[PDB]
Amino acid sequence: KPVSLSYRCPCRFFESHVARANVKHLKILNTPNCALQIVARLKNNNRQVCIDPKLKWIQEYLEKALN
Repeated sequence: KPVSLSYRCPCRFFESHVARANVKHLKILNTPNCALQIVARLKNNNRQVCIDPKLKWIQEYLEKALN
């Protein structure tokens, strides 16, 4: 419908600087054309952002959340 932005990955920019502290909630988007893009919602900013999978606090979360 558009051109190359819809079914593809929904995340574009990742806020690795984020930290579980200022993070309000966590969410994920199950896409086929892409992988599991973990989304989120920051507090200090009060907005939704894509968190990095290699984060220090998310590495523990993804560890228990995955397995």
